[PDB]
Amino acid sequence: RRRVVITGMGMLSPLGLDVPSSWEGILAGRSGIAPIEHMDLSAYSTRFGGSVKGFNVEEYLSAKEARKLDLFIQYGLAASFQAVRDSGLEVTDANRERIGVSMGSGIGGLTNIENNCRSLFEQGPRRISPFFVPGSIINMVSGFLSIHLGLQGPNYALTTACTTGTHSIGMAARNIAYGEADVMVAGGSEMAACGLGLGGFGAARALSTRNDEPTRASRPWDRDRDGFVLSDGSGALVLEELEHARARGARIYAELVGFGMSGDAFHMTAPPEDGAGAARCMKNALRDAGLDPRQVDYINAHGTSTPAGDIAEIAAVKSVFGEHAHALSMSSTKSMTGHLLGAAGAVEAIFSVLALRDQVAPPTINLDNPDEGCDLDLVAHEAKPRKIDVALSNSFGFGGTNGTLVFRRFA
Amino acid sequence: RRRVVITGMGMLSPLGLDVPSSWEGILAGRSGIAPIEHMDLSAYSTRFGGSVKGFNVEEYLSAKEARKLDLFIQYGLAASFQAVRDSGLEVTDANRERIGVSMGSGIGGLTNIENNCRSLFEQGPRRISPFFVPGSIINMVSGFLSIHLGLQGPNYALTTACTTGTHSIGMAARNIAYGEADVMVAGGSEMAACGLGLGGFGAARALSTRNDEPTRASRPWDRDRDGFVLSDGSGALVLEELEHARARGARIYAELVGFGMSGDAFHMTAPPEDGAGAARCMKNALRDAGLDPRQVDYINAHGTSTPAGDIAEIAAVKSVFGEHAHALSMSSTKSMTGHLLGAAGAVEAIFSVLALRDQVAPPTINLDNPDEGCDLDLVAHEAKPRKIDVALSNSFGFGGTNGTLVFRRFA
Ligand SMILES: O=C(Nc1cccc(C(=O)O)c1O)c1ccccc1
Ligand SMILES: O=C(Nc1cccc(C(=O)O)c1O)c1ccccc1
Ligand SMILES: [K+]
Ligand SMILES: [K+]
Ligand SMILES: [Mg+2]
Ligand SMILES: [Mg+2]
Repeated sequence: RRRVVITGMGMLSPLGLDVPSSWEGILAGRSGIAPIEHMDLSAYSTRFGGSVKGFNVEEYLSAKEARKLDLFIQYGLAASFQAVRDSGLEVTDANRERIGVSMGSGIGGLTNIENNCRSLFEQGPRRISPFFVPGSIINMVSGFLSIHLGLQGPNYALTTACTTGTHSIGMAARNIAYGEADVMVAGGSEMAACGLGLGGFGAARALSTRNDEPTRASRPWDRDRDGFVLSDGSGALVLEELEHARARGARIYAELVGFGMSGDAFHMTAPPEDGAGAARCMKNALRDAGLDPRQVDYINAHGTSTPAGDIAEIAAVKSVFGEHAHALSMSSTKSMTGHLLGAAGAVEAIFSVLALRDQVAPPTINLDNPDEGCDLDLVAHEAKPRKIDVALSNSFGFGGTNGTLVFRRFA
Repeated sequence: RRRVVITGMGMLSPLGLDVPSSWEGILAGRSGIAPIEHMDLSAYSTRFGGSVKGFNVEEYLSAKEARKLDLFIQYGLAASFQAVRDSGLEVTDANRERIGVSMGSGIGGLTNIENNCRSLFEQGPRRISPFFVPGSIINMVSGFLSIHLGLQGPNYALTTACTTGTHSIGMAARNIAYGEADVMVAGGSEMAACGLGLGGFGAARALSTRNDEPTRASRPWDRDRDGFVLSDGSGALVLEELEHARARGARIYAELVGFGMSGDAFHMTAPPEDGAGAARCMKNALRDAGLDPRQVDYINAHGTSTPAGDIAEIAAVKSVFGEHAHALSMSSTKSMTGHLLGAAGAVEAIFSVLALRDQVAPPTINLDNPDEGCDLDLVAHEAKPRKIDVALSNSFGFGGTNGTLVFRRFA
């Protein structure tokens, strides 16, 4: 098993059109949530969310290449191209077989699907776009990235709702550790803010309806939370074998030392109150990393601002970490970004690596009145400079699908 | 790295509602393709496909449980429950943490998506079903299976178009080899025969339009092929660590010895004419298995009945296998079943294991006039009893995403 490091990163989020802009918002405690302007939601129960603002796909692709592609693919490609540029890696005939891709999505091309269904119902099947299928199916992020950059290694795509970006990064790391690849571009992307998306989640009563104050909507572990905030964007990491990164003089942000999974096997959307599945997942990830719970300094929580979800994670952290639960810092950056679904674990793995780089825990904004038992250091309200040698990122997603990543300062 | 064996299998296909019925059709050279009766396609350019005929979800779930679920989830669960029953494994508090799930889908709940879009456009967002999202998103096969059986191990879902079932099985095997699990239920499911699906693929000109003779439509490597046939169904395998299977006295069908991946990085739907990516994938899988190409007896091809696709695989087999390309037998069971997309690699991994069990290569039906260079033993027309110690199953899917599995008689 070879060591795996992070050498490039890329992002579109509700806080910015790249990583440094996003992270500057994060550390300032800025909200990226606002009334949605890209469509008319006056008929809907939730009318706000986390949108990517001012994205120009022409920075990344020709007009010819871009018109075929759903926004979730456009966003995954943007993050991907940023991460490859940031890495400095040169792709050649000598290494292309050894560079793969694993970009995922929770729901994929819902906008294109809705628009092609309109054509179908109103006009007939021959009005469907000839690019509908390739521009909309989930594995075409990985497909198009590999074609655009000539990447010939392992090529696949995860779809695990809120855990997508976490699993994608973890499994890509396993590719590298196993010797299937030397480099992987991994992460996720999502653009589910169409009528079907907001309508669908609203019908399931999953979303906050705090339409009067959108920036106060996402409030993880706060007694007045009322559901998650739907957000859009992408994240991508360049994962690299350690000897390969060193031989080319790559800048190394951090090491990816552990990856853990479990299933709650409990309920379609609420975890058990004791967070038993989440606990097993975190332990699995710590043990994969060869770390004791006392070695953990920062956790970037799943923390979506849901009743059952948020408290289960508090219970799970207490179970795993014992008295040390009170020494570590845990925060939910979803307090500012909302829930990017398939891209959540990607952008949050980035925020974890950057907490390492900058020695600072990002805040949980809006944490005005912590609920019963929510008495840990949840970094309420403002960023906390502190020693961080080891950072976790948790994703405890729809269906009870759990993943945890463990990153460490590189030495 | 621990050894991984196959101890149970399950399926819905166009040939049958379980594995033995399907396989009996396969060995008889029966076509499962017919005009579609479940919806009116008189407005469409392709009006036939491979449908699951006479499925009764009540054999598997209560009416309450089933009404929430898209057919692709119903089908994945059916195959899954069959495979667990076939395995004989008892799930307990002692082993549940060690049993996981990886069921995938290429497109997922397209029928539910279309129906909820109608409600949206005609009536408004509050008419969307409250079960739309959990009953339609791809990871809910794995989610619902884990909740129904209490499976607490690794829980995730692949989405890689035609390669989905292959990757799902391969990666699940890696879980077991790595020690993340002792048992995985793996495979895929698909029900893309709605208006959006047939319309979408027809707009992309991907489908045969041989409406006058549907059973003659799917004709891999035949000079008069004109596109793939869309088919529905599911497959699932119970994968198990070898010591665990032996300790309980499990019946072992075969061993899963290798798994390989690559990306063509060439084109959104056509592979390169020389099948260079497919060759690398097969070599990767053989090398993972510690096998020489001369040890291969049977290949269950990708062979979807497309111009570019089918010939690339012939070129790739010649490249990898040299003169031995003429000694092995290769067939495309899609000649009878059509292309089950995300379920293709699952049902075809099953057919590969059964070729091992029964010492017989299934036929490529309709192979009347083999195209230029298609001069291998493609098992044209009728089944061929022969020695088979090692069987490959290939999936060379949309975006250039390739996967190969290697199974061997167990000793
Ligand atoms: O498209 C970008 N970069 C890019 C695209 C394809 C390949 C590379 C590469 O370095 O190999 C790249 O940097 C890009 C555009 C805007 C901001 C950052 C990266
Ligand atoms: O539902 C089936 N079986 C089933 C469902 C849930 C658990 C088990 C089990 O053995 O643990 C099972 O066999 C079933 C139904 C028809 C045909 C084959 C299996
Ligand atoms: K997280
Ligand atoms: K196959
Ligand atoms: Mg560059
Ligand atoms: Mg049983």
